[PDB]
Parts: sequence; structure tokens; C-alpha cells
Amino acid sequence: ERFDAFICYCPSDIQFVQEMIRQLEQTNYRLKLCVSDRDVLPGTCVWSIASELIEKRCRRMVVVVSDDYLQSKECDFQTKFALSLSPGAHQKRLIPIKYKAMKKEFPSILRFITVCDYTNPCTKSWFWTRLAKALSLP
Repeated sequence: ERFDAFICYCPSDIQFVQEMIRQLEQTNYRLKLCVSDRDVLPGTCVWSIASELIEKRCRRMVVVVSDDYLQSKECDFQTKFALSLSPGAHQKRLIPIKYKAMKKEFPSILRFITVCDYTNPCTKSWFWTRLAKALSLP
């Protein structure tokens, strides 16, 4: 089955992903998010379902960036694979998200891609609108 986006995230960010489900799948947006801890089946490889799903079965990939995310090798692999699919962010396939105040730097590999910043109080009002729309484009 195909998806609109593959949510890349660390375990400690699962809960924000749940909010994404509550804000993007369970609303009028009706987006089909691929949450690995929910839709990726067991028995799969953990690097090939970042190469079959992300590449062919998902149009975009929402990275849930955070301090915990930097420390989890799996999501780093999946993000670098994203950038392999579209180095330069030409096809607009990698949506970074900063939903929490970070004590570490933003990944130096995503400096030039526009991040959806929940933390910003004056911008959050458009977050779910910007994200949803972005994930709904062809």
C-alpha cells in the first residue's frame, strides 16, 4: 500500500507522532502517514523498508528532529537516505520538524531545508496547515 509520507522519528518522539496522527490522519486532511512502529510489519529488514517504503511507496518523509533523534542511528540512516533521494531538496521530499526546544544543534545535514517549527509561538498556528498541505502535494 502507498502512503503520503513516511514519518521518521526516534522512540522518544513517538508521542508527537501520535499527535501527528491526531492532527493529520484523524482530521479532514485524511493523510496516510506511515508510522514504522505501527505500519511497518515485523520480519522486515530495518534498512530495506527504508529503501522500499521511503523510496517507492511514500511521496515524502516527515523527520521528527530532536535531541533524542540525533542519538538514534536508524533515523539518521533514514534521513541521509531521504537526502540521497533528493539531494538539494529539489523534489521536496524531506520535511524536518522541530516540535521541542533543542539543547543540541539542528542536524548539520538539514540546514538548508525549511523546518516546520512547532516551538515558535508566533508560527505554530500555521504548523498543521503548512505540514498537511506539504504532505498533500503530488
